[PDB]
Amino acid sequence: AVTQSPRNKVAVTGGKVTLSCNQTNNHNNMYWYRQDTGHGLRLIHYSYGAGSTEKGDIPDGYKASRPSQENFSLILELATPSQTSVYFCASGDAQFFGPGTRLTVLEDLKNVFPPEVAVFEPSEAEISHTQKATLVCLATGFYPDHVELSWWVNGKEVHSGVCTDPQPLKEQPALNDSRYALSSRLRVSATFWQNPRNHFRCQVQFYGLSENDEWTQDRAKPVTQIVSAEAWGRAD
Amino acid sequence: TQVEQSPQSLVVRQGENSVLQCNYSVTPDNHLRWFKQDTGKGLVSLTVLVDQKDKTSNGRYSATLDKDAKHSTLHITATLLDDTATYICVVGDRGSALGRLHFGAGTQLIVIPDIQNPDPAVYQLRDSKSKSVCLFTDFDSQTNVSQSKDSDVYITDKCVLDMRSMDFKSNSAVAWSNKSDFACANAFNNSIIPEDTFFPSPE
Amino acid sequence: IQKTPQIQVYSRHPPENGKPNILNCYVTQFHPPHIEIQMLKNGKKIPKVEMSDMSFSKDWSFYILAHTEFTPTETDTYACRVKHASMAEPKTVYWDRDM
Amino acid sequence: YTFRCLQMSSFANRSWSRTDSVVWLGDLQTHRWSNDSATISFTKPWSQGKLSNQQWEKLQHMFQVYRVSFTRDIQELVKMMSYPIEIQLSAGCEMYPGASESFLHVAFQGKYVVRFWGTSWQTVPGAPSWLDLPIKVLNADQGTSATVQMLLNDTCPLFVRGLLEAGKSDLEKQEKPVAWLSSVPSSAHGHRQLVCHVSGFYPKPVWVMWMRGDQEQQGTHRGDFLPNADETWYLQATLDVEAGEEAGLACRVKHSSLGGQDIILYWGLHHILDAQKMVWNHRHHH
Ligand SMILES: CCCCCCCCCCCCCCCCCCCCCCCCCC(=O)N[C@@H](CO[C@H]1O[C@H](CO)[C@H](O)[C@H](O)[C@H]1O)[C@H](O)[C@H](O)CCCCCCCCCCCCCC
Ligand SMILES: *[C@@H]1O[C@H](CO)[C@@H](O[C@@H]2O[C@H](CO)[C@@H](O)[C@H](O)[C@H]2NC(C)=O)[C@H](O)[C@H]1NC(C)=O
Ligand SMILES: *[C@@H]1O[C@H](CO)[C@@H](O)[C@H](O)[C@H]1NC(C)=O
Ligand SMILES: *[C@@H]1O[C@H](CO)[C@@H](O)[C@H](O)[C@H]1NC(C)=O
Repeated sequence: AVTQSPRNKVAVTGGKVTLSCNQTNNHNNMYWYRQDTGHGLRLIHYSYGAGSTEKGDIPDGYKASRPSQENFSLILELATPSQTSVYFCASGDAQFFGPGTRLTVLEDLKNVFPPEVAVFEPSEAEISHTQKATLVCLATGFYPDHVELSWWVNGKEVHSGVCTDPQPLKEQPALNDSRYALSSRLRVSATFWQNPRNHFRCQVQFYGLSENDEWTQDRAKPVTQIVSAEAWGRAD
Repeated sequence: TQVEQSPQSLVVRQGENSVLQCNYSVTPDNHLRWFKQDTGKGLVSLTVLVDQKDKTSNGRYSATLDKDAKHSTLHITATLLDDTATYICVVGDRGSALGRLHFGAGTQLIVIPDIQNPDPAVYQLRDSKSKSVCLFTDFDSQTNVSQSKDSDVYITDKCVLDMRSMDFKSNSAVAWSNKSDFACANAFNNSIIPEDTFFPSPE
Repeated sequence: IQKTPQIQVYSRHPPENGKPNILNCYVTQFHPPHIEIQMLKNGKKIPKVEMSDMSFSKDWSFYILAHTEFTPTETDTYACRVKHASMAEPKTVYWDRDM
Repeated sequence: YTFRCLQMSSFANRSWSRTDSVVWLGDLQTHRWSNDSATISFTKPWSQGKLSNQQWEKLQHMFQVYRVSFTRDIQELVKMMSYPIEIQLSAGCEMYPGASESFLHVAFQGKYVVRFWGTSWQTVPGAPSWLDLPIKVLNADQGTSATVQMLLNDTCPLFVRGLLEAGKSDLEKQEKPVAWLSSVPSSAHGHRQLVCHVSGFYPKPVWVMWMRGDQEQQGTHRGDFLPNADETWYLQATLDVEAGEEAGLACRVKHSSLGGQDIILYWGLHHILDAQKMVWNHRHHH
């Protein structure tokens, strides 16, 4: 029904950001909310059809546009930290909501970093005691917290026996620009892990800079990328 | 702030019933809608309530409306682990396209798994590439994990692990430290851990 | 459409020179309903003028009633002065008891 | 007896608007409700009819929400149908000796465009086609439709019937007409237009004619019924005669408040004397 692009985005203060909504429902009314903790959805801009656009309750900083029945973009001419949020567009006559877009605006791109990923091998003591073996994944030193983490077994993504924290955690809670870390667990049977033929791979998708982002700094460009760590089974 | 939701966060044993409150002062109040929000995804409608004293049912979902008291409750019968989401109350001020929707900040419902046999233990794990972590695991969800009161030491939150292959479930939390002299034995001694907890010697 | 007002001035009782009376100014058939009505004795405004609430007829056009307490003479003049969007200059209609 | 609630709503731009209304039973004003005001004001001591302090409060609040609601709706309808805007709304019921019938007519920039008929809004024949969509939007509201129907079908007739027994007195009051004569130049060379002023009568029905003893004059013209501030009426009947043919004419006024005793004003003692008390310098004469 309702599609949104992009799903993750990272901006600088003063940059341009377009957020795209699309609907095949053929409704007339399209809306743009933003979600922040302790708030409930808040209307920025809304629309009654092609070529029409309207101010919501909080439209400051945002121009919208409705080229056609189908598409409703929210445009951020001069991005600002305040505009870090999750945005939802909805269609309908009441409503049907898109899967959301997560945007960060940062003072400076200087502190953006990809994650470092590491797999930790199941403890011997755990194998003897429980007949089960837990690998543990660890994504570290990344900024900002836009990461998706998956577990891959023998070249196919698993869901059974997988765990990932609800939240990343600050590597330095006191500092405001702190880097983040996210853990994840995969537990399987000892005998499954004891098989050397089996392959295990932890995959973290990180969202950073894109094609047309100026990077003058020395280190490698922290583009939107995938970082992986991996392990094989063992009889010991 | 016309739509307020209660309680803020709820926690239920997997199998039990949960109750969610909604109080609004929106005028007029044409209808009230309950939405579910799966963390990471968008809102999805569960039910709408229209009449002055309405009561609906969507299978396991059941809701009630009282305009005279400006109040609605959502009940969940036989909660599942799937139900761990945010539940959002929205009130509509007209019966047509011209209306404004009024959103509650939501209720965060955490559905804890039941574990009839725990195996409290803390294991040391070593990195496949040439550094270690501490895994606290198989405790019951009557234990909470405190976050490190130490500068260089990191501790995560409770996470629920479902091996649907055997219908076996367990809770776990990872701690690690940049510091060298970091024993796993004293890693979660920021939390209250069970008397049975298995601390294997690494030496 | 923007309908132009019609003004009507008439007394409540038979006019008797030197006897207390009330002067009615009935304004009708105008659009839009925003209007300004003053009543004048010898070309100057009157301190106390009572207005009725506004209404409209079955033909949708607005009417209103302005009245003031006055005593007529052989020499004294009385008029009703209306400002409204359909007129470039304010209209003035003098009282003519003979009408 | 026709009972009408009359609503005047003005929309100057996006942010400025006001709405004012008044209520008429017959030709008597029963209520007024100004934008400046929170509540509906009575203009008669019996304007509540036979409803109780509770019943009226509920009906009032019902209206109080409406007025706020109607306001935002129209502003939104305008954003949909891409100022200044005037809306006029007339609603009530005409009471028959039974039995009755209802109406809710809406006018836009002075023209009659929409009615509430049956269970919904509809555009009146010959209406503009842009209104189709706003009506489609407005008809999707079951809640308004329900409350509007009760208002028209049950609530309005049951209220008015309350007024007709409560205002038994003020409706059936009688006020005697008072007449006087005068004349003005005709538009025709050497003719005279004669005026018979009739004032301060209630109820409205009245019979004024120029007579020549037997034969009532066929050139007698009846003017418009003009209102007085004190809920009485004013009428003049005029007659054009060639100058010097005024002699022998008489104005005759028949009204229910007198009984059988008419006012017969003759052109010429009584007359002469009253014409002396209304002399003036004739500036300005039209
Ligand atoms: C009406 C006859 C009865 C009279 C008897 C009582 C006599 C007492 C005298 C007191 C003086 C009264 C003052 C005179 C007022 C004029 C009377 C006109 C009557 C108007 C009908 C009132 C509608 C009542 C319903 C209402 O308030 N609707 C509200 C609230 O509705 C919301 O809340 C409700 C509950 O509170 C429901 O939940 C609802 O679903 C939700 O949407 C709703 O918002 C309505 O849409 C408002 C508009 C209604 C009039 C439409 C006008 C025609 C359209 C114009 C088209 C041109 C536009 C193009 C540019
Ligand atoms: C109020 O009276 C009207 C008119 O009798 C009813 O509304 C509809 O009337 C039209 C004809 O104008 C019919 O075609 C519809 O089928 C009627 N509606 C219904 C629901 O049958 C209306 O029902 C009355 N409202 C109430 C609640 O008494
Ligand atoms: C709206 O219009 C009126 C003119 O009747 C004016 O007094 C008011 O200031 C206007 N407001 C805006 C938006 O300019
Ligand atoms: C009319 O009344 C409303 C309050 O009911 C108010 O907000 C609005 O400003 C008023 N318009 C004016 C000033 O005439």
